[PDB]
Parts: sequence; structure tokens; C-alpha cells
Amino acid sequence: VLEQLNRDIDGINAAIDGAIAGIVVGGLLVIGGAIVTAIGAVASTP
Amino acid sequence: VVMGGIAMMTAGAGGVIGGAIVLDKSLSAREKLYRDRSQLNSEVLVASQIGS
Repeated sequence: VLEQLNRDIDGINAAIDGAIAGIVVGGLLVIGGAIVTAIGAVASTP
Repeated sequence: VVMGGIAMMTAGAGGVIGGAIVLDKSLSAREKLYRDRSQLNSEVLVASQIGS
């Protein structure tokens, strides 16, 4: 049982990091989007 | 292309800055939580000891 648990715990950290990645990528996309939107708002709708 | 490059640069800087702020704040907090966890573990053991 203990081994199957350690193996499952290893499999769980992957999804945990996969979520951490999506959260950061989102933070950058928003940050970049804000800078772009502000620039575009000089005129330039696309 | 220049806009996309500037945006990538801007976002890159923002992430680096935001992370640094969080990291500097975070490092002190994790230690406090771990200390409490260990203290509680020890206290529980001590209690289980006196009972036995």
C-alpha cells in the first residue's frame, strides 16, 4: 500500500505543477495584454 | 513584430518583478508554518507518551 501511495503522490505533483504553470502563464498573458491594450488605446482597434 | 517583442519584454519583466516580491515575502512564512507543524507533532507525541 505504502509504495502505491508514494507512486500516486509522485503522479499528483505533476498536475500540481501543471496548475502552477497555467497560473503563471495567465499572470504574464494578462501583464502583456495590459501593456498591449494601453499601447493600442493610442488610436488601432485590432 | 516590434509590438509583440516589446509586449514579450514587458510581460517578462512583470513576471520577474512580481515573482521577486512574492518570493521575498513567501520565504519567511513557510518556515513559521513548518515550525508550528513540528511543535504540534512533538506536543501530540508527548501527550501520547504520558498516556502510555
